[PDB]
Amino acid sequence: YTLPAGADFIMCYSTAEGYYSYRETVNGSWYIQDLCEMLKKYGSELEFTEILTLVNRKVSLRSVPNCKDPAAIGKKQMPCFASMLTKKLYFRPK
Amino acid sequence: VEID
Amino acid sequence: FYKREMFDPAEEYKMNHKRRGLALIFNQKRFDWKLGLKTRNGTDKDRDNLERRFQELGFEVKAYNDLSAEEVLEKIQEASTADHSDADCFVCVFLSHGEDGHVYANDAKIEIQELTNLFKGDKCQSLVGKPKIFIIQACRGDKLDDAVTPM
Repeated sequence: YTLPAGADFIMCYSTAEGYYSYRETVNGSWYIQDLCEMLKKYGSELEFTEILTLVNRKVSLRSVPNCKDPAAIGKKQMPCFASMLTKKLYFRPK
Repeated sequence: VEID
Repeated sequence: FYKREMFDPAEEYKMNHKRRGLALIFNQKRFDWKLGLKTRNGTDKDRDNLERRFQELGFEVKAYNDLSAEEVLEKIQEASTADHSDADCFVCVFLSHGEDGHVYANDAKIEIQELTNLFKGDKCQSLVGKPKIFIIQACRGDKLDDAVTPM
């Protein structure tokens, strides 16, 4: 029984590689806003990658409403997690 | 919204 | 039946240790003139929000604001060489700008592999086989994604 040294990492990125991320100056960034909202609702109930997939869905439906430079208005953001996990991860209460 |  | 399934799809990480573990938060708001990066206003709301949910889940949260790169690695190494024997796992969050495969500290680039290497099994043994969670709120480039509609 040996594991790779690289085993059981999970890289949760707010946006896909090469792409912008977006941030509200009062409420904070889209991704952390939605990540914490999903964690508040299901942190202790759901598998971590199902949460990240919910976060994926939530950020995906947003649209840049207004931007200090208008070329990002109407643009989107798709987050992306890279899983090297080997089991289901839960934070059920203890 | 800002870019970061 | 002679062949037992050894990879059960229901297998879960054992999350019954004494502690939940460390969550580190690296909140980067302001940067050196030499970096030429704009100030990430709103990130403290991100930090306060993460610290709350991570505390609700049992983690010990350590939030650092505007550290230098050497100081980030110092706190990373401190986490890397700690005793995680009775921790369920480990979380590390990074709130900054970035591109390529690096994020920015207060003064300098940091490749994300610098954040992760100190936790690879060959260096942080008390976490081997435990989940290591990294969250990056950062640009990863300068493309914009267009809006499309299902037909």
